Amino acid sequence: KSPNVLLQNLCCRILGRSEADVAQQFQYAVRVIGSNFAPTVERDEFLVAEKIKKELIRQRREADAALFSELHRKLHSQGVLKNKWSILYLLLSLSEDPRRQPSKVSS
Amino acid sequence: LVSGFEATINKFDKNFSAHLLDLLARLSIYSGMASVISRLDFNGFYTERLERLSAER
Amino acid sequence: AAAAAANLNAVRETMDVLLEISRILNTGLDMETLSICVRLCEQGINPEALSSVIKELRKATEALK
Amino acid sequence: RATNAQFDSPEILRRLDVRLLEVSPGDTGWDVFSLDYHVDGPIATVFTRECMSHYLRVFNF
Repeated sequence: KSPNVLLQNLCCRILGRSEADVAQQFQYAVRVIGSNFAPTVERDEFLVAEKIKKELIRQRREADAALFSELHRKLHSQGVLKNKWSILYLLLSLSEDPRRQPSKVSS
Repeated sequence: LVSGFEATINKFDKNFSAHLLDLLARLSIYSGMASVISRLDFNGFYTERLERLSAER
Repeated sequence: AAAAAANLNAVRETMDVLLEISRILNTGLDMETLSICVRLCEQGINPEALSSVIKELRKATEALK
Repeated sequence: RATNAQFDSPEILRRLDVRLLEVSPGDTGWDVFSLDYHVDGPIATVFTRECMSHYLRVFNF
């Protein structure tokens, strides 16, 4: 679909606020994305994968550093995503540290 | 005077301080050799007159 | 059809894998938001910009809370 | 230099150097501080990298 309504879908996913209920936030999203729209990073998933491993080692979720080794091959195996480096660089930036806690559910 | 002395001294002082901070930054990446910056700032004066302004994308 | 559902199968796999990655990394985004992020990544998008947008919108859900 | 360990051999004082561990939001500095007791030479065969990786978990604990 068109990217303008997609940037609107982001701001109504995060907030409970419409494009009319706030107009500054949705204006600010168009301000930030549309000046540097195309990525400045190229395909370097390998380096960021070895930091996701290293991040799950620091939390002692050491089975999930080896579960991610299956998942990172699965992500390339499907191949329906245009940039595989971007989404991992996004999820790694939003990471948090409990203190050393290991919590598991799924799979 | 105040325009044949003072304005030129002010201009010199600005350029010398700005370039000095740029040198001390452009040398700190290189790796000892940072002991010149250590010895030069023995009081702790002029140890933060510039840091690079950060931005993403 | 079937080949139109096999691609629906091959997209349902990667949206489950990225969900597993989202929960073991303890991010804020859920399954529904992740699809907006994946569509943006089909368009071609800078993560250094997208992360600042997500850290701007969430700041105004911690100010209007 | 402050404590009484400057009379030690020069080799072991070289083998230590701290290694940082990667930053995350909400990560405090006590969790990311670990010595690295790196070694090269023929003496590396007894003290391999896998051994050092298992020592750092002890040091962290």
